[PDB]
Amino acid sequence: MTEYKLVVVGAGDVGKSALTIQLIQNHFVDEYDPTIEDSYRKQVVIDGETCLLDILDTAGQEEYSAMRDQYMRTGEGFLCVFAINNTKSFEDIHHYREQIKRVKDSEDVPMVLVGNKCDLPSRTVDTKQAQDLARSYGIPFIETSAKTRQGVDDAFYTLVREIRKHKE
Amino acid sequence: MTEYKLVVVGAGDVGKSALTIQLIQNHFVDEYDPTIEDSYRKQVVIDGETCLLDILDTAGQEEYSAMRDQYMRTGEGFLCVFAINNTKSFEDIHHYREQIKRVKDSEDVPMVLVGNKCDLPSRTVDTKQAQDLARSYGIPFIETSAKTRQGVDDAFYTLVREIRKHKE
Amino acid sequence: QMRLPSADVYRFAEPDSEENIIFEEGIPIIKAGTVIKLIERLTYHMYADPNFVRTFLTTYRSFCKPQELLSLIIERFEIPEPEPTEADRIAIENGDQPLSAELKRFRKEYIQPVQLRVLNVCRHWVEHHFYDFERDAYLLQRMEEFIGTVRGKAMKKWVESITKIIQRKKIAHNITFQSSPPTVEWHISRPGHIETFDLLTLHPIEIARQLTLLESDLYRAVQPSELVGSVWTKEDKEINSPNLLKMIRHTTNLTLWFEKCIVETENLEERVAVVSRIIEILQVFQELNNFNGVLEVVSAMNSSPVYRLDHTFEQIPSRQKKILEEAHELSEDHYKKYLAKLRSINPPCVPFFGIYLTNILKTEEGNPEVLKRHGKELINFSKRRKVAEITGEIQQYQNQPYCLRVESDIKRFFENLNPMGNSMEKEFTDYLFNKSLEIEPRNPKPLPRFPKKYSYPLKSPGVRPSN
Ligand SMILES: Nc1nc2c(ncn2[C@@H]2O[C@H](COP(=O)(O)OP(=O)(O)NP(=O)(O)O)[C@@H](O)[C@H]2O)c(=O)[nH]1
Ligand SMILES: [Mg+2]
Repeated sequence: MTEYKLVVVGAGDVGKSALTIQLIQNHFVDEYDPTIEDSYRKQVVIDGETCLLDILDTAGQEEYSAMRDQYMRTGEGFLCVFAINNTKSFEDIHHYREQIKRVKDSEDVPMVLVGNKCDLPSRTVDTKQAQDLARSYGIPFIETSAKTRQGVDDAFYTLVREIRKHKE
Repeated sequence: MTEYKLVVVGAGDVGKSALTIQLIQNHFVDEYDPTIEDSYRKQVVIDGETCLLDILDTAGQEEYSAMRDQYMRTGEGFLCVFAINNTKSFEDIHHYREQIKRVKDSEDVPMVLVGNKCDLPSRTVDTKQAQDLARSYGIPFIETSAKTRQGVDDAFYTLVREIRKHKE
Repeated sequence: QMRLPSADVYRFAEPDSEENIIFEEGIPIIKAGTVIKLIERLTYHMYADPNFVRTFLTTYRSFCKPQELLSLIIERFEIPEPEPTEADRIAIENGDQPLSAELKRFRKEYIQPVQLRVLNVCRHWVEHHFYDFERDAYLLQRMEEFIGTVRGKAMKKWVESITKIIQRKKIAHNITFQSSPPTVEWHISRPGHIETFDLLTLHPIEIARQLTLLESDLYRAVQPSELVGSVWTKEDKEINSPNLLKMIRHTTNLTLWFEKCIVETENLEERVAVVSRIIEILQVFQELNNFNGVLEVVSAMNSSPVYRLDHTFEQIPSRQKKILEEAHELSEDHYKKYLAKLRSINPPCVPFFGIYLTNILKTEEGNPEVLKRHGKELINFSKRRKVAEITGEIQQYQNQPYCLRVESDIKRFFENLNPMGNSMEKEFTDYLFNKSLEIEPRNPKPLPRFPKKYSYPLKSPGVRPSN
């Protein structure tokens, strides 16, 4: 099995852990507890070729987990997550991308923008706005919700496609 | 290069996994990896002729009692291992021989009674009794010690010789 | 680099050398080390190795008592500040407010990461491997004494998390599917009539779907605490490993049930219809990736009572003999063709513990407990990293559940299977073989005709679902 070292980055309280557990264990966690480092391992078939995702779950609390540069060294592809009901986390994506490029020392790192928390009726971020940000970076954009398991299976699968295109 | 299929047969408390290991770990005990192919396959010279041993040791699966018939079918020769400490394991050899007989469906099956953990004291089974049992069956008897690797090579080589004799 | 505190006041500051820790030849993989070093690498500050937290906490009870580990975690968490330099002292000596150029770096690169990973180990320890605290009620008290000690607005959210987990674990997972479960498929036997259930009355698919849910549930309950010490073979098998032994004993029941159905059908035309029904079930096990069921039907057709039935296997259609030869090849050559199937599928799975039990047990016997290098006894962490790769390969299959509907009536019929009846293991195995010598006697004795047993028709509905 070819191994993909996915890394999940994002602001605090956006659903990185709920989105990663939803992919791994197919069950949604509602209790919110900050995560320093979690590593999950999943085996899937993506486009017919069996791969093993090694989904490292990072911490979102600024100044409360300053080891961010340690995770980005080991990852292959990143999954910038923001909560659409949370405006503040959306602008933060730019800082994450900048922090990713400096660590990887490249401008073509495989990334996916993911907009979590779709089922919540409030929408402080518009889909058209996020795609415009996603268009400038060139990374794709996926619209996901952890409770209804929408797009969470496509969000991580898309990032594997991005790493596969980048690797050759 | 003929490849002889050997099967180690016994109870779960007679230490047969140690017997297979001591056959393979002839040089050093620094490292051992059961997954790789080199762990159960060993190329050895017996009576001036080179040959290969593919040992089916299924330690730990003693509770999968219904799958014993499937395992013993694969091999061509069998070791029946009983601990000298455990007098109970001595009366259990009869059932293992009977099962081997009705799996291979032949009255004469290449087999070698083996007495394991011979070096430790409290020898509840005497050598004379085991020699008498082996004479009753018509199969060789070997005393091996799992710790000091005394006689392990004798056991596997005598089994190979019995396999050769039954062929002719 | 940076001036770590003096090794006299802080044990873990002692520098790496060949007498402490051995690295395997970008994260370094440690081959061995003294206990002090393993907890140093467990909560190392430079890199994040979240496998190590899982590899260490699974297998550490061989080399470190649970009480002793927590004393090392306290000693790791309480990091003393390094002694100030002369210029920093001059501000401190005169009362001047010191700039603290090096201490400012120290608290951001050493204390902040190391103190944060210690709580990561503490919350990982409590959440997953909680059986340590239940057994030792004194350990939980020292755990809660440590949590209260943690102070600061930073790391005040995390001690809320550990405390929330402890109170949750002391008093003791809804699944969402993208797809609806396929509808239950029925046959001669009608829903709600438990008395008419049997091998031929039930639909071949729904026998295979309920066995897969039944076997998946037993597979997902097996925790690594029942495998790591090679404990299931010790004399405390029923106390240490109740979950694992319930799955092994279920696999044995089905294999004997499949044997019992085949040899107890006296009439050849009926028996061939049964053996074909079982192979249709073995075909659904391959669709559902239920490799435990595949090796409990293959193990029934390779058993001595059923292998010799050469008359009843000649009448099977060659399509279904191709399935059995394909399914039996998985177990050939030390499971080489099955191991390659287990690593190339989209998992919902029920793997086979046959090969994880014989790898965990031979990895623990073969490798030495300690490594002696330069005359000092280092704990062989390579032995306990290989073991935790196997108990970590079990778990990557336990996560994903099945999208199948649980039928309570059938699932109760398979939990309450007693192929042995009141008999014992050796008597039954003889009873099956002798009944196999009765229905197809060994040559040259004639094959006697036998009456038909089942009243209902024997036409198999087929592995294809109705949709
Ligand atoms: N309604 C709704 N709630 C969600 C969704 N995704 C996450 N949540 C909730 O929002 C909170 C975020 O939880 P979590 O996944 O742990 O976020 P996090 O990114 O891990 N926080 P941190 O980065 O500090 O570890 C939880 O209460 C979770 O239940 C979603 O799609 N819908
Ligand atoms: Mg998290």
